Amino acid sequence: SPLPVLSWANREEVWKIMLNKEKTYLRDQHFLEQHPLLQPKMRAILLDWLMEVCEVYKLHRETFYLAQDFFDRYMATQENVVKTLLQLIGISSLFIAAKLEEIYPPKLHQFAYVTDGACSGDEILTMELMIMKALKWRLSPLTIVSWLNVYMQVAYLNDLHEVLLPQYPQQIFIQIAELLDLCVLDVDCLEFPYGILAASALYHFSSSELMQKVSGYQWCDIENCVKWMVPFAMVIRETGSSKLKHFRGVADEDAHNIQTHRDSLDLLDK
Amino acid sequence: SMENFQKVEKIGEGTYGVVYKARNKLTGEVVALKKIRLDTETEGVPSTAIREISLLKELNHPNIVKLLDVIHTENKLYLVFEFLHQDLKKFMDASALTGIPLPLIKSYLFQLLQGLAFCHSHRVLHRDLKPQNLLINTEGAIKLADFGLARAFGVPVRTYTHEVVTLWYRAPEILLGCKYYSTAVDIWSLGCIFAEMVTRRALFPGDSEIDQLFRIFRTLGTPDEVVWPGVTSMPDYKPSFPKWARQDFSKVVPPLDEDGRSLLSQMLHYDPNKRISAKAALAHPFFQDVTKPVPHLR
Repeated sequence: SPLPVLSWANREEVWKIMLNKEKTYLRDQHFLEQHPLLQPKMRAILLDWLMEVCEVYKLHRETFYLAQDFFDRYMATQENVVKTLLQLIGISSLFIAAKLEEIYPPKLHQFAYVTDGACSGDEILTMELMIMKALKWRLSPLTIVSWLNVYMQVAYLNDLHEVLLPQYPQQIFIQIAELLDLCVLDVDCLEFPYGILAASALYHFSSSELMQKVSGYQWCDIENCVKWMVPFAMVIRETGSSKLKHFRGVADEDAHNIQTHRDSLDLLDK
Repeated sequence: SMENFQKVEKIGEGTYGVVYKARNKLTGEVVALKKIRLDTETEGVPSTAIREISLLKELNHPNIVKLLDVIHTENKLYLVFEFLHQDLKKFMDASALTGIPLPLIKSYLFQLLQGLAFCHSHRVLHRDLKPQNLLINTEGAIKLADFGLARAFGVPVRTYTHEVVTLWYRAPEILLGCKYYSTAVDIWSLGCIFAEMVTRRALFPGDSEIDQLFRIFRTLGTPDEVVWPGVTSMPDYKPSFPKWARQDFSKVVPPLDEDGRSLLSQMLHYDPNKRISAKAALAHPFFQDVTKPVPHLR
Protein backbone atom coordinates (compact mmCIF):
# COMPACT_ATOMS: atom_id res chain seq x y z
CA SER A 1 0.00 0.00 0.00
CA PRO A 2 2.45 2.72 -1.14
CA LEU A 3 0.84 2.32 -4.58
CA PRO A 4 -2.07 4.54 -5.63
CA VAL A 5 -5.37 3.18 -7.00
CA LEU A 6 -4.26 1.68 -10.34
CA SER A 7 -5.63 2.41 -13.87
CA TRP A 8 -4.54 -1.03 -15.14
CA ALA A 9 -5.21 -3.44 -12.26
CA ASN A 10 -5.82 -3.95 -8.53
CA ARG A 11 -3.09 -2.06 -6.59
CA GLU A 12 -3.44 -4.53 -3.69
CA GLU A 13 -3.03 -7.39 -6.15
CA VAL A 14 -0.10 -5.76 -8.05
CA TRP A 15 1.81 -4.89 -4.89
CA LYS A 16 1.19 -8.28 -3.32
CA ILE A 17 2.53 -10.13 -6.38
CA MET A 18 5.50 -7.81 -6.25
CA LEU A 19 6.02 -8.61 -2.56
CA ASN A 20 5.55 -12.30 -3.20
CA LYS A 21 7.86 -12.56 -6.15
CA GLU A 22 10.47 -11.11 -3.79
CA LYS A 23 9.95 -14.35 -1.78
CA THR A 24 10.59 -16.84 -4.61
CA TYR A 25 13.80 -15.07 -5.52
CA LEU A 26 16.07 -16.33 -2.78
CA ARG A 27 19.35 -14.53 -1.98
CA ASP A 28 22.14 -15.73 0.44
CA GLN A 29 24.61 -13.35 2.12
CA HIS A 30 27.07 -16.22 2.88
CA PHE A 31 27.09 -17.96 -0.51
CA LEU A 32 30.87 -17.50 -0.99
CA GLU A 33 31.36 -20.04 1.83
CA GLN A 34 30.62 -22.60 -0.91
CA HIS A 35 33.62 -21.21 -2.80
CA PRO A 36 36.61 -21.41 -0.36
CA LEU A 37 39.06 -20.13 -3.03
CA LEU A 38 36.98 -16.92 -3.37
CA GLN A 39 36.93 -13.77 -1.19
CA PRO A 40 34.26 -11.03 -1.09
CA LYS A 41 36.50 -8.44 -2.87
CA MET A 42 36.61 -10.73 -5.96
CA ARG A 43 32.77 -10.49 -6.13
CA ALA A 44 32.97 -6.69 -5.79
CA ILE A 45 35.75 -6.41 -8.37
CA LEU A 46 33.67 -8.53 -10.76
CA LEU A 47 30.46 -6.51 -10.14
CA ASP A 48 32.38 -3.17 -10.41
CA TRP A 49 33.81 -4.18 -13.79
CA LEU A 50 30.32 -5.15 -15.04
CA MET A 51 29.08 -1.62 -14.09
CA GLU A 52 31.87 -0.23 -16.23
CA VAL A 53 31.09 -2.41 -19.25
CA CYS A 54 27.41 -1.37 -18.86
CA GLU A 55 28.42 2.28 -19.02
CA VAL A 56 30.70 1.75 -22.05
CA TYR A 57 27.77 0.10 -23.84
CA LYS A 58 25.21 2.53 -22.39
CA LEU A 59 23.18 -0.35 -21.02
CA HIS A 60 20.40 0.37 -18.53
CA ARG A 61 20.77 0.14 -14.73
CA GLU A 62 18.07 -2.52 -14.83
CA THR A 63 20.43 -4.64 -16.96
CA PHE A 64 23.32 -4.30 -14.58
CA TYR A 65 21.07 -5.25 -11.64
CA LEU A 66 19.68 -8.29 -13.52
CA ALA A 67 23.23 -9.45 -14.20
CA GLN A 68 24.19 -8.83 -10.52
CA ASP A 69 21.18 -10.87 -9.41
CA PHE A 70 21.73 -13.76 -11.93
CA PHE A 71 25.35 -13.86 -10.78
CA ASP A 72 24.64 -13.97 -7.02
CA ARG A 73 21.81 -16.54 -7.40
CA TYR A 74 23.82 -18.71 -9.82
CA MET A 75 26.82 -18.90 -7.49
CA ALA A 76 24.53 -20.12 -4.63
CA THR A 77 23.62 -23.14 -6.78
CA GLN A 78 27.36 -23.76 -7.39
CA GLU A 79 30.17 -25.22 -5.28
CA ASN A 80 33.89 -24.68 -6.05
CA VAL A 81 34.41 -21.81 -8.43
CA VAL A 82 37.88 -20.38 -8.98
CA LYS A 83 38.88 -16.74 -9.50
CA THR A 84 39.56 -17.40 -13.20
CA LEU A 85 35.96 -18.53 -13.94
CA LEU A 86 34.41 -15.30 -12.58
CA GLN A 87 34.73 -13.15 -15.73
CA LEU A 88 32.94 -15.83 -17.79
CA ILE A 89 30.08 -16.24 -15.31
CA GLY A 90 29.72 -12.41 -15.00
CA ILE A 91 29.86 -11.35 -18.69
CA SER A 92 27.41 -14.28 -19.42
CA SER A 93 24.95 -13.09 -16.74
CA LEU A 94 25.28 -9.68 -18.40
CA PHE A 95 24.65 -11.24 -21.88
CA ILE A 96 21.37 -12.88 -20.69
CA ALA A 97 20.31 -9.61 -18.98
CA ALA A 98 21.00 -7.45 -22.03
CA LYS A 99 19.03 -9.81 -24.32
CA LEU A 100 16.13 -9.66 -21.85
CA GLU A 101 16.21 -5.93 -21.12
CA GLU A 102 17.55 -3.88 -24.13
CA ILE A 103 15.81 -3.08 -27.43
CA TYR A 104 19.15 -3.54 -29.31
CA PRO A 105 21.58 -5.32 -26.94
CA PRO A 106 25.31 -5.61 -27.81
CA LYS A 107 26.01 -8.66 -29.99
CA LEU A 108 27.66 -11.75 -28.59
CA HIS A 109 30.94 -10.84 -30.37
CA GLN A 110 30.76 -7.54 -28.44
CA PHE A 111 30.49 -9.40 -25.11
CA ALA A 112 33.49 -11.58 -26.20
CA TYR A 113 35.44 -8.47 -27.18
CA VAL A 114 35.03 -6.56 -23.90
CA THR A 115 36.75 -9.44 -21.98
CA ASP A 116 39.89 -8.54 -23.94
CA GLY A 117 40.35 -12.13 -25.15
CA ALA A 118 39.66 -14.02 -21.91
CA CYS A 119 36.24 -15.46 -22.96
CA SER A 120 35.15 -16.62 -26.42
CA GLY A 121 31.62 -16.41 -27.85
CA ASP A 122 31.30 -20.20 -27.64
CA GLU A 123 32.13 -20.10 -23.96
CA ILE A 124 29.58 -17.33 -23.22
CA LEU A 125 27.08 -19.47 -25.14
CA THR A 126 27.86 -22.58 -23.04
CA MET A 127 27.77 -20.59 -19.81
CA GLU A 128 24.47 -18.70 -20.40
CA LEU A 129 22.81 -22.09 -20.76
CA MET A 130 24.42 -23.32 -17.52
CA ILE A 131 23.24 -20.14 -15.68
CA MET A 132 19.66 -20.25 -17.05
CA LYS A 133 19.18 -23.99 -16.35
CA ALA A 134 20.64 -23.64 -12.86
CA LEU A 135 18.25 -20.76 -12.11
CA LYS A 136 15.41 -22.94 -13.46
CA TRP A 137 14.77 -20.13 -15.98
CA ARG A 138 13.63 -17.68 -13.19
CA LEU A 139 15.11 -14.60 -14.78
CA SER A 140 12.40 -12.03 -13.84
CA PRO A 141 13.37 -10.69 -10.38
CA LEU A 142 12.49 -7.34 -8.90
CA THR A 143 16.01 -5.89 -8.75
CA ILE A 144 17.37 -3.31 -6.35
CA VAL A 145 17.03 -0.52 -8.91
CA SER A 146 13.50 -1.42 -10.07
CA TRP A 147 12.34 -0.79 -6.48
CA LEU A 148 14.04 2.57 -6.55
CA ASN A 149 12.15 3.26 -9.79
CA VAL A 150 8.83 2.37 -8.14
CA TYR A 151 9.63 4.49 -5.03
CA MET A 152 10.59 7.59 -7.03
CA GLN A 153 7.40 7.42 -9.09
CA VAL A 154 5.24 7.37 -5.97
CA ALA A 155 7.35 10.20 -4.41
CA TYR A 156 6.44 12.42 -7.32
CA LEU A 157 2.81 11.32 -7.74
CA ASN A 158 0.33 14.00 -8.90
CA ASP A 159 -3.39 14.40 -8.22
CA LEU A 160 -3.53 12.84 -11.71
CA HIS A 161 -2.66 9.37 -10.35
CA GLU A 162 -0.79 7.68 -13.21
CA VAL A 163 2.13 5.66 -11.84
CA LEU A 164 3.22 4.11 -15.18
CA LEU A 165 4.21 7.35 -16.88
CA PRO A 166 7.74 8.40 -15.67
CA GLN A 167 7.46 11.68 -13.74
CA TYR A 168 10.37 12.21 -11.31
CA PRO A 169 13.65 14.25 -11.26
CA GLN A 170 16.43 12.45 -13.13
CA GLN A 171 19.25 13.97 -11.08
CA ILE A 172 18.10 12.80 -7.57
CA PHE A 173 17.41 9.26 -8.79
CA ILE A 174 21.10 9.06 -10.02
CA GLN A 175 22.32 10.11 -6.63
CA ILE A 176 20.45 7.35 -4.68
CA ALA A 177 21.39 4.76 -7.36
CA GLU A 178 25.07 5.57 -6.82
CA LEU A 179 24.69 4.64 -3.12
CA LEU A 180 22.96 1.39 -4.01
CA ASP A 181 25.73 0.57 -6.55
CA LEU A 182 28.24 0.89 -3.66
CA CYS A 183 26.14 -1.22 -1.32
CA VAL A 184 25.81 -4.11 -3.91
CA LEU A 185 29.57 -4.31 -4.02
CA ASP A 186 29.46 -5.63 -0.44
CA VAL A 187 28.11 -9.15 -0.35
CA ASP A 188 26.42 -8.73 3.08
CA CYS A 189 23.78 -6.53 1.37
CA LEU A 190 22.21 -9.87 0.41
CA GLU A 191 20.88 -10.25 3.93
CA PHE A 192 18.32 -7.46 3.28
CA PRO A 193 15.44 -7.85 0.77
CA TYR A 194 16.08 -5.86 -2.40
CA GLY A 195 13.10 -3.57 -1.58
CA ILE A 196 14.64 -2.83 1.84
CA LEU A 197 18.00 -1.92 0.33
CA ALA A 198 16.31 0.48 -2.02
CA ALA A 199 14.12 1.87 0.83
CA SER A 200 17.09 2.34 3.13
CA ALA A 201 19.09 4.17 0.49
CA LEU A 202 16.17 6.47 -0.31
CA TYR A 203 15.72 7.09 3.46
CA HIS A 204 19.37 8.20 3.67
CA PHE A 205 18.67 10.82 1.02
CA SER A 206 15.36 11.89 2.53
CA SER A 207 13.39 10.83 5.59
CA SER A 208 11.39 8.12 7.28
CA GLU A 209 8.07 9.76 6.25
CA LEU A 210 8.96 9.86 2.58
CA MET A 211 10.45 6.36 2.73
CA GLN A 212 7.28 5.10 4.44
CA LYS A 213 4.84 6.81 2.07
CA VAL A 214 6.58 5.57 -1.16
CA SER A 215 7.60 2.07 0.08
CA GLY A 216 5.02 0.97 2.64
CA TYR A 217 7.72 -0.07 5.13
CA GLN A 218 7.56 1.12 8.69
CA TRP A 219 10.86 2.35 10.03
CA CYS A 220 11.57 -0.87 11.92
CA ASP A 221 11.52 -2.92 8.67
CA ILE A 222 14.34 -0.63 7.57
CA GLU A 223 16.25 0.03 10.80
CA ASN A 224 18.70 -2.92 10.59
CA CYS A 225 19.45 -2.20 6.93
CA VAL A 226 19.76 1.54 7.65
CA LYS A 227 22.36 0.69 10.32
CA TRP A 228 24.35 -1.50 7.95
CA MET A 229 24.05 1.14 5.17
CA VAL A 230 25.29 3.96 7.52
CA PRO A 231 29.05 3.73 6.56
CA PHE A 232 28.27 3.59 2.83
CA ALA A 233 25.96 6.63 3.03
CA MET A 234 28.63 8.54 4.92
CA VAL A 235 31.38 7.79 2.47
CA ILE A 236 29.06 8.95 -0.34
CA ARG A 237 28.01 12.06 1.63
CA GLU A 238 31.69 12.85 2.33
CA THR A 239 32.57 12.75 -1.41
CA GLY A 240 29.39 14.51 -2.62
CA SER A 241 27.10 13.18 -5.31
CA SER A 242 27.52 12.83 -9.10
CA LYS A 243 25.93 15.02 -11.77
CA LEU A 244 23.42 13.55 -14.24
CA LYS A 245 25.19 12.69 -17.50
CA HIS A 246 24.31 13.01 -21.17
CA PHE A 247 24.95 9.93 -23.28
CA ARG A 248 25.34 10.06 -27.07
CA GLY A 249 22.41 8.48 -28.92
CA VAL A 250 20.33 8.20 -25.73
CA ALA A 251 17.19 10.40 -25.31
CA ASP A 252 17.58 12.88 -22.41
CA GLU A 253 14.35 11.63 -20.79
CA ASP A 254 16.04 8.19 -20.58
CA ALA A 255 19.51 9.42 -19.40
CA HIS A 256 19.06 8.69 -15.67
CA ASN A 257 18.36 5.02 -16.59
CA ILE A 258 21.83 4.54 -18.08
CA GLN A 259 24.27 2.61 -15.87
CA THR A 260 27.34 4.63 -14.78
CA HIS A 261 30.65 3.80 -13.18
CA ARG A 262 32.77 5.61 -10.59
CA ASP A 263 35.64 4.49 -8.32
CA SER A 264 33.29 2.62 -5.93
CA LEU A 265 36.12 0.14 -5.08
CA ASP A 266 38.10 2.95 -3.43
CA LEU A 267 34.88 3.98 -1.60
CA LEU A 268 34.14 0.38 -0.49
CA ASP A 269 37.38 0.32 1.67
CA LYS A 270 35.76 2.97 3.91
CA SER B 1 14.26 -35.21 -22.29
CA MET B 2 13.20 -36.10 -25.90
CA GLU B 3 13.05 -39.91 -26.42
CA ASN B 4 9.47 -40.33 -25.09
CA PHE B 5 7.84 -37.67 -27.31
CA GLN B 6 7.25 -38.23 -30.91
CA LYS B 7 6.55 -35.55 -33.45
CA VAL B 8 3.23 -36.11 -35.13
CA GLU B 9 2.99 -33.02 -37.29
CA LYS B 10 4.70 -29.72 -38.04
CA ILE B 11 2.21 -26.98 -37.08
CA GLY B 12 4.21 -23.77 -37.30
CA GLU B 13 7.40 -21.90 -38.09
CA GLY B 14 8.92 -18.53 -37.09
CA THR B 15 12.34 -16.79 -37.16
CA TYR B 16 13.69 -18.80 -34.22
CA GLY B 17 12.38 -22.22 -34.97
CA VAL B 18 9.67 -24.71 -35.81
CA VAL B 19 6.52 -25.79 -33.85
CA TYR B 20 5.40 -29.42 -33.69
CA LYS B 21 2.43 -31.35 -32.47
CA ALA B 22 3.99 -34.24 -30.45
CA ARG B 23 2.57 -37.31 -28.69
CA ASN B 24 3.76 -39.23 -25.65
CA LYS B 25 4.19 -42.92 -26.68
CA LEU B 26 2.22 -44.72 -23.86
CA THR B 27 0.85 -41.79 -21.86
CA GLY B 28 -1.30 -40.64 -24.78
CA GLU B 29 -0.59 -37.05 -23.86
CA VAL B 30 -0.32 -34.56 -26.76
CA VAL B 31 1.95 -31.46 -26.54
CA ALA B 32 3.12 -28.55 -28.73
CA LEU B 33 6.96 -28.35 -29.05
CA LYS B 34 8.86 -25.23 -30.11
CA LYS B 35 12.23 -26.41 -31.34
CA ILE B 36 15.16 -24.00 -31.42
CA ARG B 37 18.29 -25.23 -33.21
CA LEU B 38 21.07 -23.52 -31.19
CA ASP B 39 23.76 -24.44 -33.78
CA THR B 40 21.79 -22.26 -36.21
CA GLU B 41 21.46 -19.28 -33.82
CA THR B 42 24.01 -16.47 -33.79
CA GLU B 43 23.20 -14.97 -30.32
CA GLY B 44 22.28 -18.31 -28.65
CA VAL B 45 18.99 -18.60 -27.00
CA PRO B 46 17.19 -15.78 -28.73
CA SER B 47 16.01 -12.96 -26.56
CA THR B 48 12.42 -13.80 -27.48
CA ALA B 49 12.82 -17.33 -26.10
CA ILE B 50 14.49 -16.22 -22.89
CA ARG B 51 11.56 -13.82 -22.29
CA GLU B 52 8.87 -16.28 -23.36
CA ILE B 53 10.33 -18.96 -20.98
CA SER B 54 10.98 -16.75 -17.93
CA LEU B 55 7.68 -14.93 -18.24
CA LEU B 56 5.53 -18.07 -18.60
CA LYS B 57 7.34 -19.86 -15.73
CA GLU B 58 5.64 -17.27 -13.51
CA LEU B 59 2.29 -16.97 -15.31
CA ASN B 60 0.18 -19.99 -14.35
CA HIS B 61 -3.48 -19.32 -15.10
CA PRO B 62 -6.37 -21.35 -16.69
CA ASN B 63 -6.47 -18.83 -19.63
CA ILE B 64 -2.77 -18.77 -20.37
CA VAL B 65 -1.21 -21.54 -22.46
CA LYS B 66 0.92 -23.53 -20.06
CA LEU B 67 4.67 -23.95 -20.50
CA LEU B 68 5.09 -27.55 -19.34
CA ASP B 69 8.88 -28.04 -19.67
CA VAL B 70 12.15 -26.71 -21.20
CA ILE B 71 14.54 -29.39 -22.56
CA HIS B 72 18.13 -28.76 -23.61
CA THR B 73 19.34 -31.73 -25.63
CA GLU B 74 22.51 -30.94 -27.45
CA ASN B 75 22.43 -28.23 -30.18
CA LYS B 76 18.66 -27.89 -29.44
CA LEU B 77 16.30 -26.19 -27.01
CA TYR B 78 12.71 -27.45 -26.77
CA LEU B 79 9.82 -25.56 -25.15
CA VAL B 80 6.97 -27.93 -24.31
CA PHE B 81 3.46 -26.45 -24.00
CA GLU B 82 -0.04 -27.76 -23.48
CA PHE B 83 -1.52 -28.49 -26.89
CA LEU B 84 -4.73 -26.77 -27.86
CA HIS B 85 -7.08 -27.81 -30.69
CA GLN B 86 -7.09 -24.67 -32.67
CA ASP B 87 -6.85 -21.06 -33.15
CA LEU B 88 -9.55 -18.40 -32.79
CA LYS B 89 -8.82 -17.30 -36.44
CA LYS B 90 -9.63 -20.74 -37.75
CA PHE B 91 -12.71 -20.93 -35.50
CA MET B 92 -13.97 -17.54 -36.63
CA ASP B 93 -13.41 -18.54 -40.30
CA ALA B 94 -15.22 -21.90 -39.83
CA SER B 95 -18.12 -20.03 -38.15
CA ALA B 96 -18.28 -17.16 -40.61
CA LEU B 97 -21.47 -18.11 -42.43
CA THR B 98 -23.30 -19.19 -39.25
CA GLY B 99 -21.94 -16.71 -36.67
CA ILE B 100 -20.48 -17.60 -33.30
CA PRO B 101 -23.42 -17.61 -30.82
CA LEU B 102 -23.48 -14.55 -28.57
CA PRO B 103 -23.17 -16.56 -25.31
CA LEU B 104 -19.93 -18.18 -26.64
CA ILE B 105 -18.60 -14.78 -27.76
CA LYS B 106 -19.28 -13.46 -24.24
CA SER B 107 -17.64 -16.52 -22.60
CA TYR B 108 -14.52 -16.20 -24.82
CA LEU B 109 -14.21 -12.45 -24.09
CA PHE B 110 -14.65 -12.99 -20.34
CA GLN B 111 -11.88 -15.66 -20.32
CA LEU B 112 -9.54 -13.59 -22.50
CA LEU B 113 -9.98 -10.65 -20.04
CA GLN B 114 -9.33 -12.97 -17.06
CA GLY B 115 -6.10 -14.24 -18.66
CA LEU B 116 -5.10 -10.68 -19.59
CA ALA B 117 -6.05 -9.20 -16.18
CA PHE B 118 -3.65 -11.80 -14.84
CA CYS B 119 -0.74 -10.86 -17.13
CA HIS B 120 -1.24 -7.19 -16.32
CA SER B 121 -1.38 -7.70 -12.53
CA HIS B 122 1.94 -9.59 -12.88
CA ARG B 123 3.36 -6.72 -14.93
CA VAL B 124 3.50 -8.48 -18.30
CA LEU B 125 2.51 -6.88 -21.62
CA HIS B 126 1.49 -9.45 -24.22
CA ARG B 127 1.86 -7.13 -27.25
CA ASP B 128 0.76 -9.63 -29.91
CA LEU B 129 -2.89 -10.33 -29.22
CA LYS B 130 -4.47 -11.38 -32.51
CA PRO B 131 -6.91 -14.25 -33.17
CA GLN B 132 -4.16 -16.70 -34.24
CA ASN B 133 -2.52 -16.35 -30.79
CA LEU B 134 -5.79 -17.19 -29.00
CA LEU B 135 -6.11 -20.92 -28.68
CA ILE B 136 -9.28 -22.87 -28.08
CA ASN B 137 -10.06 -26.41 -26.94
CA THR B 138 -13.10 -28.66 -27.40
CA GLU B 139 -14.53 -27.83 -23.98
CA GLY B 140 -15.22 -24.15 -24.37
CA ALA B 141 -11.90 -22.81 -23.00
CA ILE B 142 -9.83 -20.07 -24.66
CA LYS B 143 -6.25 -19.11 -23.78
CA LEU B 144 -3.56 -16.50 -24.50
CA ALA B 145 -0.66 -17.98 -26.38
CA ASP B 146 2.61 -17.02 -28.11
CA PHE B 147 4.43 -14.83 -25.59
CA GLY B 148 7.33 -14.51 -28.02
CA LEU B 149 6.68 -10.74 -28.21
CA ALA B 150 5.74 -10.10 -24.55
CA ARG B 151 7.78 -8.21 -21.99
CA ALA B 152 7.85 -7.43 -18.28
CA PHE B 153 7.05 -3.82 -17.63
CA GLY B 154 8.49 -1.63 -14.88
CA VAL B 155 6.84 1.06 -12.76
CA PRO B 156 7.10 3.47 -14.30
CA VAL B 157 7.58 2.21 -17.82
CA ARG B 158 10.35 3.43 -20.10
CA THR B 159 10.53 3.48 -23.92
CA TYR B 160 10.14 -0.09 -25.25
CA THR B 161 10.34 -1.74 -28.72
CA HIS B 162 8.33 0.33 -31.23
CA GLU B 163 7.73 -2.46 -33.81
CA VAL B 164 5.02 -4.16 -31.72
CA VAL B 165 1.64 -5.78 -32.40
CA THR B 166 0.34 -7.01 -35.74
CA LEU B 167 -0.94 -4.03 -37.71
CA TRP B 168 -4.73 -4.72 -37.59
CA TYR B 169 -4.65 -5.09 -33.82
CA ARG B 170 -2.17 -2.16 -33.15
CA ALA B 171 -3.22 0.65 -30.88
CA PRO B 172 -3.23 4.32 -32.01
CA GLU B 173 -0.65 5.36 -29.33
CA ILE B 174 1.80 2.97 -31.04
CA LEU B 175 0.90 4.10 -34.56
CA LEU B 176 1.24 7.75 -33.58
CA GLY B 177 4.76 7.13 -32.18
CA CYS B 178 4.15 7.77 -28.43
CA LYS B 179 7.34 7.63 -26.26
CA TYR B 180 5.49 5.32 -23.83
CA TYR B 181 2.93 2.59 -24.08
CA SER B 182 1.39 0.34 -21.46
CA THR B 183 -1.25 -2.34 -20.78
CA ALA B 184 -3.80 -0.23 -22.72
CA VAL B 185 -2.28 -1.64 -25.92
CA ASP B 186 -3.47 -5.20 -25.15
CA ILE B 187 -7.01 -4.01 -24.32
CA TRP B 188 -7.11 -2.28 -27.72
CA SER B 189 -6.24 -5.59 -29.45
CA LEU B 190 -9.01 -7.40 -27.49
CA GLY B 191 -11.58 -4.70 -28.39
CA CYS B 192 -10.68 -5.29 -32.08
CA ILE B 193 -11.00 -9.03 -31.47
CA PHE B 194 -14.39 -8.71 -29.67
CA ALA B 195 -15.87 -6.81 -32.65
CA GLU B 196 -14.31 -9.27 -35.04
CA MET B 197 -16.10 -12.21 -33.28
CA VAL B 198 -19.36 -10.25 -33.57
CA THR B 199 -18.99 -9.15 -37.21
CA ARG B 200 -16.75 -11.94 -38.57
CA ARG B 201 -14.69 -9.25 -40.26
CA ALA B 202 -11.50 -7.67 -38.91
CA LEU B 203 -12.47 -4.27 -37.50
CA PHE B 204 -9.56 -2.26 -38.95
CA PRO B 205 -7.83 -4.30 -41.67
CA GLY B 206 -5.10 -1.80 -42.70
CA ASP B 207 -2.42 -2.37 -45.35
CA SER B 208 0.08 0.25 -44.02
CA GLU B 209 0.54 2.37 -40.91
CA ILE B 210 -1.26 5.41 -42.29
CA ASP B 211 -4.11 3.31 -43.77
CA GLN B 212 -4.47 1.65 -40.36
CA LEU B 213 -4.76 5.08 -38.62
CA PHE B 214 -7.23 6.33 -41.23
CA ARG B 215 -9.37 3.17 -40.77
CA ILE B 216 -9.44 3.87 -37.05
CA PHE B 217 -10.21 7.60 -37.57
CA ARG B 218 -13.05 6.93 -40.03
CA THR B 219 -14.78 4.62 -37.53
CA LEU B 220 -14.12 6.23 -34.18
CA GLY B 221 -13.72 9.82 -35.36
CA THR B 222 -10.50 11.73 -35.68
CA PRO B 223 -9.13 12.26 -32.18
CA ASP B 224 -8.38 15.79 -30.82
CA GLU B 225 -7.05 17.27 -27.55
CA VAL B 226 -10.50 16.91 -25.89
CA VAL B 227 -10.87 13.14 -26.36
CA TRP B 228 -7.14 12.56 -26.12
CA PRO B 229 -4.94 15.14 -24.28
CA GLY B 230 -1.61 15.21 -26.13
CA VAL B 231 -2.57 13.65 -29.51
CA THR B 232 -1.60 16.77 -31.45
CA SER B 233 1.89 16.79 -29.89
CA MET B 234 2.62 13.15 -30.81
CA PRO B 235 5.58 12.52 -33.11
CA ASP B 236 3.40 11.17 -36.00
CA TYR B 237 0.33 13.32 -35.60
CA LYS B 238 -0.37 15.57 -38.59
CA PRO B 239 -2.70 18.63 -38.56
CA SER B 240 -3.60 17.62 -42.14
CA PHE B 241 -5.37 14.37 -41.07
CA PRO B 242 -9.02 14.61 -42.24
CA LYS B 243 -11.64 15.19 -39.55
CA TRP B 244 -13.99 12.28 -39.57
CA ALA B 245 -16.96 12.05 -37.25
CA ARG B 246 -17.44 9.02 -35.01
CA GLN B 247 -19.68 6.32 -36.46
CA ASP B 248 -22.53 5.14 -34.36
CA PHE B 249 -21.84 1.66 -32.95
CA SER B 250 -25.32 0.53 -33.84
CA LYS B 251 -23.99 0.35 -37.40
CA VAL B 252 -20.39 -0.78 -36.63
CA VAL B 253 -21.47 -3.82 -34.54
CA PRO B 254 -25.19 -4.49 -35.32
CA PRO B 255 -25.59 -7.80 -33.33
CA LEU B 256 -24.48 -6.13 -30.07
CA ASP B 257 -26.77 -4.90 -27.32
CA GLU B 258 -26.26 -1.80 -25.23
CA ASP B 259 -23.93 -3.49 -22.77
CA GLY B 260 -21.79 -4.97 -25.57
CA ARG B 261 -21.60 -1.59 -27.36
CA SER B 262 -20.65 0.21 -24.12
CA LEU B 263 -17.98 -2.32 -23.30
CA LEU B 264 -16.55 -2.27 -26.80
CA SER B 265 -16.56 1.53 -26.80
CA GLN B 266 -14.56 1.62 -23.51
CA MET B 267 -12.04 -0.88 -24.90
CA LEU B 268 -11.35 1.38 -27.92
CA HIS B 269 -11.00 4.69 -26.08
CA TYR B 270 -8.33 6.76 -27.79
CA ASP B 271 -6.76 7.89 -24.55
CA PRO B 272 -4.71 5.03 -23.02
CA ASN B 273 -5.25 6.65 -19.61
CA LYS B 274 -9.04 6.34 -20.05
CA ARG B 275 -9.23 3.01 -21.94
CA ILE B 276 -10.85 0.37 -19.64
CA SER B 277 -8.60 -2.13 -17.79
CA ALA B 278 -8.93 -5.87 -18.14
CA LYS B 279 -10.00 -5.99 -14.47
CA ALA B 280 -12.64 -3.24 -14.79
CA ALA B 281 -13.93 -4.83 -18.00
CA LEU B 282 -14.66 -8.01 -15.97
CA ALA B 283 -17.05 -6.00 -13.74
CA HIS B 284 -18.91 -4.59 -16.79
CA PRO B 285 -22.69 -5.28 -17.03
CA PHE B 286 -22.07 -7.12 -20.31
CA PHE B 287 -20.85 -9.92 -18.02
CA GLN B 288 -23.75 -9.89 -15.51
CA ASP B 289 -25.11 -13.21 -16.80
CA VAL B 290 -21.62 -14.68 -16.22
CA THR B 291 -20.09 -13.18 -13.04
CA LYS B 292 -20.54 -11.42 -9.66
CA PRO B 293 -18.40 -9.00 -7.62
CA VAL B 294 -16.49 -10.38 -4.60
CA PRO B 295 -17.22 -8.63 -1.28
CA HIS B 296 -15.43 -5.29 -1.14
CA LEU B 297 -13.09 -4.74 1.83
CA ARG B 298 -13.15 -0.92 2.33
